[PDB]
Amino acid sequence: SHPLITLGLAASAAGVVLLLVAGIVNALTGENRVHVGYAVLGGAAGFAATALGALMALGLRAISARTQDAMLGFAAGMMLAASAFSLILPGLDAAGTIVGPGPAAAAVVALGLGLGVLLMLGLDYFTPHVNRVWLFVLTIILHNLPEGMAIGVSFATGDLRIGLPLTSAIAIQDVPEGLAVALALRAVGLPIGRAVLVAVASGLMEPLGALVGVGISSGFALAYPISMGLAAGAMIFVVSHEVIPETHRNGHETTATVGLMAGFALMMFLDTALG
Amino acid sequence: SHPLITLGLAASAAGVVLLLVAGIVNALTGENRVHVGYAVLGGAAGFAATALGALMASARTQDAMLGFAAGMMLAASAFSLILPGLDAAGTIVGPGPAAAAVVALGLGLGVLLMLGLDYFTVNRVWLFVLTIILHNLPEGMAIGVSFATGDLRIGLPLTSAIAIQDVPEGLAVALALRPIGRAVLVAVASGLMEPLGALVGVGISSGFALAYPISMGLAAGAMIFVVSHEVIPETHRNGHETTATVGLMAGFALMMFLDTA
Repeated sequence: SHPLITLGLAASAAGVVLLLVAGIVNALTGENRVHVGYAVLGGAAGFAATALGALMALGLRAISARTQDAMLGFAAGMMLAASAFSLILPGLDAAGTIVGPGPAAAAVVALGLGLGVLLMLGLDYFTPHVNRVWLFVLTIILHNLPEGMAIGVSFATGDLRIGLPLTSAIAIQDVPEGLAVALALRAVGLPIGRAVLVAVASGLMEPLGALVGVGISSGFALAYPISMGLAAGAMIFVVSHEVIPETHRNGHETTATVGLMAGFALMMFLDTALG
Repeated sequence: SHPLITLGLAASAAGVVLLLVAGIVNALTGENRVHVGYAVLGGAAGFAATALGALMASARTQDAMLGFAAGMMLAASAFSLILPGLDAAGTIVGPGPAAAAVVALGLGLGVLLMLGLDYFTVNRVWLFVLTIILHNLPEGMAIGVSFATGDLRIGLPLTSAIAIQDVPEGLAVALALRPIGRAVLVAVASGLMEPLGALVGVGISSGFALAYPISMGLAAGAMIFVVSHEVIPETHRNGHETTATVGLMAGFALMMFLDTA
């Protein structure tokens, strides 16, 4: 019948629901702590940067494949580095305060990572790939939800040192993403204003994702490092499965790799400068 | 030709933009002490109510719920938004006609925003879908404004009224979007403008001391317009108003009873 991916999806969605309900219940039993505010601001920055990129498509009505390969390589490189330096490693530091240090902390983050990958892997396998247009639009609007989620997760401590570099890196990555989303939507056949409209709307999952992110991470002390892994795993999958294969659209692999390494090193700079 | 509605809409949208930017700037640069946790809890509740409605996919039982919500919404507009807005403005400029002016500005802007948003609701489906989803934005904003101070005594009554409103609206939005699958999906997505709107509602109400009573009037004026121009007259499309008339009476009376606990 079905692969174990279906069981992974079910257990990951159940885990997300359990984490999110634990968040709500705790938020219904605790008071006077800011940590929603920066997650909201960071998600709003994500929306605004995604809109800025999309609006550039109105004039730059198409770009060379070399530019696409460069742009999405840069986007991929930023988000792989951000998953490592701003999610996984601070998750291991956080889980090191509770059950670790040492591999007890790694088990908590690996539980996160597996849930994040199995969620996104399951969601992809339940796309059939009644039109490409509607399936692709649905895919696009949801695409930024793990980016919001990473924002809200990283800010769930209120810590500028963790959330600001990731949010800056996502915000910077959102401009290529929103532009490339808008131009892809045009190429599918939507009028450019309708394509740019949907691309702007895709940024609304970045605030909404940041609400989900601050939720799932708040219910209990280990829900934070679990959610750090979950956001990292969801991002890592989405980068490896959505973004990176679109960086080879006409074989400009050198251009794509220069973008990747530039984005990776830029994210390392952002964390070194803002952390 | 284009009446003063065009001016009033544009000036009120500029007011929303101004208020929101002031709230952002205060958040980024002030010792901001605004409450937003309850607002996103209330906005998520509004989404969930709108989703449940869409998953419900004669009209007289819906007219009963629409009348009941409308009653709850009018009472919450008066007792939860306008009067604590007047008390808030009475902490700064008033009491008396000075405090009344600050809330009346809010009420005007709120009314004018909705009066303009209604203006445009062939493939005109795109404009219908746009207006459909955005209709939940002011509902979100009112929730956010009601929770901006963290008073459960204010945020719970209004958010309940809007959540009860959201159940018939979810069904109505799905049904008015007409298989049902992508229509109910878009109805579920429409509910997501209430969490988003609740962030906007907290934002506009936060830049400066008077931004709270202005936004309380703005929330109240928008929701009163929604009731007076949409939710109530939607009944007379079906049968007669009577069942919603009893809904209006009962919902209004219940709300002020719960306020008198």
